[PDB]
Amino acid sequence: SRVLRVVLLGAPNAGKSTLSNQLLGRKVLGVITEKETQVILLDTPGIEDPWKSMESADLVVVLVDVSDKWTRNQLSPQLLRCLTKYSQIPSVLVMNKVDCLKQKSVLLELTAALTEGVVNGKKLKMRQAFHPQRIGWPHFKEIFMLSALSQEDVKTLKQYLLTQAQPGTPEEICANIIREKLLEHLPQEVPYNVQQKTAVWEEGPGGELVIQQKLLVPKESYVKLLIGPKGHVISQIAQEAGHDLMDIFLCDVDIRLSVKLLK
Amino acid sequence: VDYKNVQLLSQFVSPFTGCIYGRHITGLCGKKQKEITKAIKRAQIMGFMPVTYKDPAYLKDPKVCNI
Amino acid sequence: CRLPPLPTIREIIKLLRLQAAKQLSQNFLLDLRLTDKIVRKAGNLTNAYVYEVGPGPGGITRSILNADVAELLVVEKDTRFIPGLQMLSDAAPGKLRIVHGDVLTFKVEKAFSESLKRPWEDDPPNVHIIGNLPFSVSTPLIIKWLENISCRDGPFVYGRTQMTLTFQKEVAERLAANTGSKQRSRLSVMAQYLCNVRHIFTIPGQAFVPKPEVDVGVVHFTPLIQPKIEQPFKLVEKVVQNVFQFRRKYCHRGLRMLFPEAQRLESTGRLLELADIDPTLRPRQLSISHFKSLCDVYRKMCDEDPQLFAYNFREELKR
RNA sequence: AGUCGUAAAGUGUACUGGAAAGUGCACUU
RNA sequence: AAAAUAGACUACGAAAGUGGCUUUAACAUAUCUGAACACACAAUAGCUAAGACCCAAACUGGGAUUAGAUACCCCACUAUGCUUAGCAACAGUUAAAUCAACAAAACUGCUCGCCAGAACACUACGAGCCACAGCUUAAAACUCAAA
Ligand SMILES: [Mg+2]
Ligand SMILES: [Mg+2]
Ligand SMILES: [Mg+2]
Ligand SMILES: [Mg+2]
Ligand SMILES: [Mg+2]
Repeated sequence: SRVLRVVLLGAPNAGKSTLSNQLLGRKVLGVITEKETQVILLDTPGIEDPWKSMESADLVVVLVDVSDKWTRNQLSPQLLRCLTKYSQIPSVLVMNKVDCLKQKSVLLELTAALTEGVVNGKKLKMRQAFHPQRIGWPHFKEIFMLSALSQEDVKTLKQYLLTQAQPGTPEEICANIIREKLLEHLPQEVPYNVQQKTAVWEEGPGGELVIQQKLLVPKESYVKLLIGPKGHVISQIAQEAGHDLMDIFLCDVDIRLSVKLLK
Repeated sequence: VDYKNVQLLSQFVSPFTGCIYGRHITGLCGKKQKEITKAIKRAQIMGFMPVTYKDPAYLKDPKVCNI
Repeated sequence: CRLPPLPTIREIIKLLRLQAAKQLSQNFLLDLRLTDKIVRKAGNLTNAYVYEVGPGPGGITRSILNADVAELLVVEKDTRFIPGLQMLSDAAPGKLRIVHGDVLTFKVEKAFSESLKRPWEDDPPNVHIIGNLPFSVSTPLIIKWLENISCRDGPFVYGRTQMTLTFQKEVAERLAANTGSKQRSRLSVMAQYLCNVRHIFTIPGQAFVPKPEVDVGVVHFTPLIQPKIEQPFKLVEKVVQNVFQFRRKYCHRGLRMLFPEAQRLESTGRLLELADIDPTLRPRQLSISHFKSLCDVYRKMCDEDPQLFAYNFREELKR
């Protein structure tokens, strides 16, 4: 039996949660068991929790968003401190959201900047033209270039991680799905200010799951945004939410969404 | 509609939560909806009807609600 | 005297390595003409010793050096500007003396020679301070320097050194507020019983290259030969703070909190009656003479009651 | 003026002594 | 203490406002317009007295943080949030070219109030408070061909 504790570090919106979900194969600490290997992924908040996770880490996966022009050119100082104090733990660089890059050859230069020209103890000599606060981390064991959103080559990282292993409520679910749909469809802060209240949850005469959920908001403009033109917006949400539920509980579900102002 | 007729008033509440149904579910004209609402509250506060659930003795009465 | 051209905002973004203009978290006055105006309002600087704080890009530095100063002591916190200030020093040899450190802890009292020290009652001692600092740093600085004037130490070991500092327009108005004005507050009294304070002019926010949503006032301080209250600084500070904590209520509502609850009623009345403060005076209607009276009587009350001066009514409300 | 330089968000009000504006209370989309 | 469901209801009340249950009182007026000055209410500021203080909280302290830290996080506690007592209408028309535009389709009749350039301009001769140096409080002239 082989086990590997891997901790995900990086910027807030570097996609750590997305990559963890893709590795797990489900949108959810996570455990990936395959044959005789067990990989424990520890998702940490973006930059006390990351350091405490490092205290029990066998491998570190440093995610960098290449699409973000502001932060792609350097590793954040706190991340560099984290790696320096735990230099003994192996670290692997993952350049996420490559699909968003228009000119992807840029990646190459970024590597030289992020790895300081050294990877896995070997220098990255590169044909050289015609003749202090650290910016990178020269002790990365390996480099990956992937896009977690499209699952592009996440399988390669999964197989790599498997290789480095060393011998050794339903109402809540429905609320989470509705929250996801609200986030996807509603603008700005509105989906963060919607309170949900389960009104009816029962089994109908035909074996279906009859759900009536109430969407409470503090403002009338939020009600208008929720209902949308001619009731389209809310309607769309319900159907999509219902469709997701079709796959989660494996039955027929009649979900009805009603919007009321918080008094 | 009488507050003592708990059997009839239980035909208009949720079996699992005891919440009162609306006219879109019950199908009553608004006046009888008001009578049923007031009767249910009167029975609940006078110790005739449960509030957080439907009395199990009346779970097998005819279903007149469109839910 | 030929000096290097002023850096434009492009070179400044390149120098701070931000690569964009909406991430400075700082506003620079890159108009040598307004800085000429400020240095003009600072007085006649010919052969003067100027302690310039918050140099930054160096518009104020260039303006001051354009005036025939003798020594210009510069104190910069950031090291990305020291290269530019070194180029400035080389362009004007012998006049610019650059130092790295915080202005809140830097010791100006040893900076200049001891041949410049004039007596307190004589004229201002040819040593000036000019400052365009972040407003998050100029208020603690002016409080510290007001304490120094009260103690006649620090930058005022040379005598009555004159100061020219930039504050926010509201803060500058409050520093230079008169009795009864809507801007009369703690800062007004604290500055005014120790200094002659003058709000000269206001620079609109549109004149600063990243334009702030506020205006900027320039205020000149000259220490007073005779302070209007001869008490320790912390005592006056306590009295003023307790008077102004309730700005819209009668002055006694704020003055009762200097005393423990047990003796609050009688002690407050004794304070007011041994002073001659009419208790219907609201805090903005108190002149520095009313505060002198209150401070004298309160010093007495503390001197015949040791425990009083350390009393904090919130530490008694905790229990 | 050049015989100068350069490329969630708001509205009020109150306080503001770490005010290049912040916080508190009430409102608007 | 404040009232999930009903309420996808739109009722009651002059307005502000009123949606837990029971009971008792109880919801003016048989034409309309007509109040600064009459009587009832109602709301909005700002201060004054006392009182309560769970909770929250401008200010005020304390703790942690970059390399002008987080203005922004945490703790404590004030004012305050609380409780008293005080300081266009009405009736009829849709026929006409409806129709400066923009809003909100235009109309009549009948009555009350209000309106005759910028200008609800600016200004402190002065007055009150203060008590030598500051605060609060104005109309008119005057000017212009605009606004
Ligand atoms: Mg503040
Ligand atoms: Mg505000
Ligand atoms: Mg009448
Ligand atoms: Mg508290
Ligand atoms: Mg009338």
